[PDB]
Amino acid sequence: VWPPLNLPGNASKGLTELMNDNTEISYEFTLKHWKEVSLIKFKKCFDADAGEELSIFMK
Amino acid sequence: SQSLIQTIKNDIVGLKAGMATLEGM
Repeated sequence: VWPPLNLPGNASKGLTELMNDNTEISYEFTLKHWKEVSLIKFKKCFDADAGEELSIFMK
Repeated sequence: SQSLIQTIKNDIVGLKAGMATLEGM
């Protein structure tokens, strides 16, 4: 899915390759751009959770 | 002449993008 809630900035190429959910994103494609994305908010979480893996803080 | 509307649109959105970059700090 790679669901970013942003990129209103610059790229209609980003628009296409996002709205199609392009499973690939080329590096050479990236090198020709600046400020690709910043998922910057203060709202909620994404693809992660905390309070598990009992090994760490038991060691 | 009427192409200038989309020209200034994309240019000003690029400018707001630059403003975000400035917010980068």
